[PDB]
Amino acid sequence: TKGTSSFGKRHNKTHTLCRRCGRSSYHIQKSTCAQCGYPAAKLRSYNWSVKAKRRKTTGTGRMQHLKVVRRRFRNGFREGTQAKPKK
Amino acid sequence: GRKRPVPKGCTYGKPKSHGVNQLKPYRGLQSIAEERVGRRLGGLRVLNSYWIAQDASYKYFEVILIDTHHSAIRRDPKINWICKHVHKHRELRGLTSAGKSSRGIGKGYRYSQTIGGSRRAAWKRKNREHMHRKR
Amino acid sequence: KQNPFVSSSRRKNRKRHFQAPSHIRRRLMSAPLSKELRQKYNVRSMPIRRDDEVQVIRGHFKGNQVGKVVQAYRKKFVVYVEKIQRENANGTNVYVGIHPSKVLIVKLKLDKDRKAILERRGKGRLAALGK
Amino acid sequence: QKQKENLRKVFKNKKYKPLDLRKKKTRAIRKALSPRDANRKTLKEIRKRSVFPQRKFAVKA
Amino acid sequence: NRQAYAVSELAGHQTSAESWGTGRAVARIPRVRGGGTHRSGQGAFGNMCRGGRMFAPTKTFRRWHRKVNVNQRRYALVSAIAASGVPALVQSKGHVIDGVSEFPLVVSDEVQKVQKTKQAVIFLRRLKIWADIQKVYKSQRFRAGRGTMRDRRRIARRGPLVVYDKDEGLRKAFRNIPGIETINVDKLNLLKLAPG
Amino acid sequence: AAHKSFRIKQKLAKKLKQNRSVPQWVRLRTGNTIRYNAKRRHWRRTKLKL
RNA sequence: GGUACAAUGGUAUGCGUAGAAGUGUUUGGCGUAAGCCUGCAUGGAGCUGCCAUUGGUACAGAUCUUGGUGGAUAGUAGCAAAUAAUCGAAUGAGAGCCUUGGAGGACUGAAGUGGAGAAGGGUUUCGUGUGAACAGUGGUUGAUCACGAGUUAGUCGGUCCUAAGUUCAAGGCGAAAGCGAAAAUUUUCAAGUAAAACAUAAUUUUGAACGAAAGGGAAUACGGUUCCAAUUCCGUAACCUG
RNA sequence: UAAACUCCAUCUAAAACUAAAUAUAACCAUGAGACCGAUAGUAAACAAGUACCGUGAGGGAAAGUUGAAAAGAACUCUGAA
RNA sequence: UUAUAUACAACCUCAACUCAUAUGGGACUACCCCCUGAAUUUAAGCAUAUUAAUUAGGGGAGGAAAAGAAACUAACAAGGAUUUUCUUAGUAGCGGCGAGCGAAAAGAAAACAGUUCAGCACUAAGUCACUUUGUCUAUAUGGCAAAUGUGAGAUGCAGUG
RNA sequence: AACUCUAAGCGGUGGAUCACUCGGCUCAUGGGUCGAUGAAGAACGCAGCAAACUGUGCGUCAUCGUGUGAACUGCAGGACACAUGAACAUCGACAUUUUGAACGCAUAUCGCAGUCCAUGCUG
RNA sequence: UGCUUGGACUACAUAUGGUUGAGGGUUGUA
Repeated sequence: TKGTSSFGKRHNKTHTLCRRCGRSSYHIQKSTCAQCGYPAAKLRSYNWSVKAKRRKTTGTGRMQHLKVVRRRFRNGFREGTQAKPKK
Repeated sequence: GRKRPVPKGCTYGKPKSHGVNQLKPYRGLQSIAEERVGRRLGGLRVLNSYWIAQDASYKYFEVILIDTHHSAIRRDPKINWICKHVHKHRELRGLTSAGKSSRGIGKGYRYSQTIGGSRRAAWKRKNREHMHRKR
Repeated sequence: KQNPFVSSSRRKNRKRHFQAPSHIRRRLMSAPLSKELRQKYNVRSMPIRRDDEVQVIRGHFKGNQVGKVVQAYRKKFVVYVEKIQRENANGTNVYVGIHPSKVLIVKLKLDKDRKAILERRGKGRLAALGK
Repeated sequence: QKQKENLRKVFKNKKYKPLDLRKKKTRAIRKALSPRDANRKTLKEIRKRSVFPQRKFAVKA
Repeated sequence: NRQAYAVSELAGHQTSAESWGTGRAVARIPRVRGGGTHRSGQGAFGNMCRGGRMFAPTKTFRRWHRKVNVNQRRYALVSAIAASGVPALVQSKGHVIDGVSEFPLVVSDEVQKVQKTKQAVIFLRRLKIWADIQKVYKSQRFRAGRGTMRDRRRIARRGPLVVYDKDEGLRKAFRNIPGIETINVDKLNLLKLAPG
Repeated sequence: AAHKSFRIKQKLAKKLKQNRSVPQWVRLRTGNTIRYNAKRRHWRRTKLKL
């Protein structure tokens, strides 16, 4: 009974969702995400897995601020003025 | 020295690897001293450090540290170099006088192989394998 | 050709015009003027519009009859002209799309802006023939 | 923007304007020695500056 | 003039795939690990696998360029000027020259001042050089590659070469004619003087 | 479970609205390639792991 | 030495929507041979001979790799545990099912196959519609598919309290990360005042927080109501907290 | 080449700043190529780090092509279709 | 002051604040600096060696970084900060002297740019930060002056060097 | 016209071959720009009809100002809002939800506060 | 006062000032 019979006892969760990364990999008794290592100020990533880094790098999501800063660089980071009309 | 933090289930390897209790750091106690101040005080730059006493388990040091956003460190052009951004955490990069010595930086012959800079800049050069176009 | 910021790559030229936005796609939507409007305005081509009159040159409709356009359907790189048409199976008149390179503008719709292109595309022909 | 342009009229002439009526350039650029003293100089270097300028010359026979 | 090519250095090797060994009734190659995705457990890393690395990947440090002795590139330039006389040898690169006056064709320095392509083709018309340009237009084709997708679809074959001394206007004026190219005396490319 | 949290009920709600088909005008747009929905789940064949 | 494949440089005043590559073939051939040329048929936009230089350059095998397929086999594989259905009717294109309703024989036999919950699941619930696929037979039905809807609280729970324990707080330590520390660290580290006098004055340091939908812990019951919700809506009668 | 003598040369450690030539699988914008041509080239030409699997760390596909133009087969007959 | 019985002061060491003003964490990964540090492998075994002062782990920056104006070479007829390339050179050396490993000066290039402190018979704190008030003209962590208002400063600020 | 053998023709099954290529890869060039002024990332919302992707943040497939100067389109609906400007780019204005280094305390909770200013119901 | 609603604020470590202070830590006029 290592197999079929033992697997019906799976009804408690080892990992709920995670409050930084949104993956269901926050261990509840550890209180530690297995992915981003959440309650720890600094993200968890490693050089022995580049595929995992690839999956949550800058520009895997939205980049809601960075690519306004790229568009503002090319104009010399100008502020407080607007395009006067003509022509 | 540095007890090697292997788990008392000690170092697995070949017998040159087995040393635990007689090894020394590569950075000195004064190096590691102002390192421990630059972390805990991230809002200030470490300039230089200095021995003031010691006995048998604790050497200890003063550390001259500088509030780089003050309106008198920045407005005064002699000290004003370290208010720049290549001086953010210099003591964590080997750039104060104490961290500098561990690196092995000098002229000429005896201080040879860190000759491009770092020590690792020199292994990169000495092992650099130039395939040429015209070759 | 002599500019190093100009690509002769098949790839980058096909990509930069199928992915052209719909205001670069107006200048890509261009048609030659008639030899009387080429002679009246000193303007060779023009971006096509809606109420412009137009004659079809190449392809099955082949033209001597001028009709006006009703859609500059820039999304397909195609125009629809008022009597260039076709039937469904069930007798609905469908417009057949013609590319503007294979069409000939014989009467331009003019307002304050389509006139000012003519006083800009023609002024820059005497200023490019006197070189 | 009829009300932020009005606050920018009041927080003229005051030092310590709000952080929003204050020039978000980049974090690195806002800190990095405002050039009014990044290129101010010691009195020893202003005195080496005013006695031997780079002369303007040409060489051949 | 060649450029470097190579496959990516990490291609075929982006898999954590080890070998089921024996005796699992399937051959001993590195098979992809997990489950539920068509890709396990499928075959990785090999030249014979589908998605593996190629047999020995191409590297960017092939010797592409070459050192020729300088005296041996002077030998070849000289043997491409002594063959640009000899009308048995210009007549065997194609090259319509049965109305060309002399071998070598020397023309005035007044050709070095030709400033428009209209003037330039009359010079080639008047000197009976235009019959080799007309053979250039009849050779305009498309390549039968593969080169068509790699930016060399095509234009023609080669024509005359106008060695000049000074350039008052003639490299602009001869620029647009197919097959024609203009070259200085002191440089003299061998790649242009014995093409192919 | 019939006692859930507010945060599992909103992630369960979003996967519920995302379980529509493709509207059939979408296959009438020009040069369209979307045929079916490729991110349809059944509740009984693929589980959500939430 | 010769032959297949792909390229690059030259070359053939080469070939091609009057049909290129490819494929098919009892068209006719050539070559010792690898292979080649040719007709016709399909095909619809590109390709070949020569000189040089090449290269990811030639497959029957690797329990090779990916994909597809054949027998075995339309089957003596099989679809046989949990007793069992039958009559007639209606619907329908078609009915043994689940489709329905009627009658009837049976089983579970209440330690249930009955009625409710906790995990878990996540719309599966419900009404109407339904066509393929799915329900290893069928299907007019469906936990399928389309559309529309549905979950109501001061009293039921959570939330509050702590347990076992956990996370952090600078004694500390460590190159650091961080202790797979448990810090118990820590000058007044905590309280107190219808708040005072020759210190205002009496007192306390284990900081802090999390951790129980089964422990502790304020207050509600009935009758009615829906296609779908009810200690929640409706009516009625109470109760707790401030 | 260790040591002791007597020289000679040579620098001035135990504080500090400093452009340029140099590096660059990343980012912003470009140009190229004797590269690959959908079992190839990135794993990904496509709603691809997707679908999906694993408690988790992680594993991770397949899938491009009507025609020049939808002109995307009105209508009739047969059928429950 | 101080029989710890009235104050008063001033320092020095240390507190506290939702005080005024500010500063710092986190991200990326190609290059860069500081650390920590393997084993597969090869030596036809294997422990030193090798792999490698490298994969992995940790920390810190910039458009480059580090280095850098001699406690350097040489032994010359002498050269003259750093860094990069060529050569030196697979050399001198190092090594179960086995496997293997392995630089530098000079020479030739690219580029060139030099300096500042502490410490003396500087010989009137000759300096600085705030804050307020005049008053310039960015939407100024600015400009000048006034009060020299409050502080830093004689346990040493400026200038010279 | 049993079955079998072999050949071709026709139909199937299958998706090779060839020809395509808004994609990869490799080389080079120019440039130097994240974040406590809340980054990267996450989550959920947002369209007349939309699930994904793409875009965005209750001002929610957009956005001031500019540029250009008539579309957008699958279908409606309006464009009298060129002729005082569609759709696109561009972007300097305003803005940016819950989060997140994440900052009142927590968080398998949309849980519990404090201090303060206002309004909305007594007086 | 009274419940709701909206807004500003309330993390930590640090620098410089400000402000309140502790200490039979050195001292001083009495």
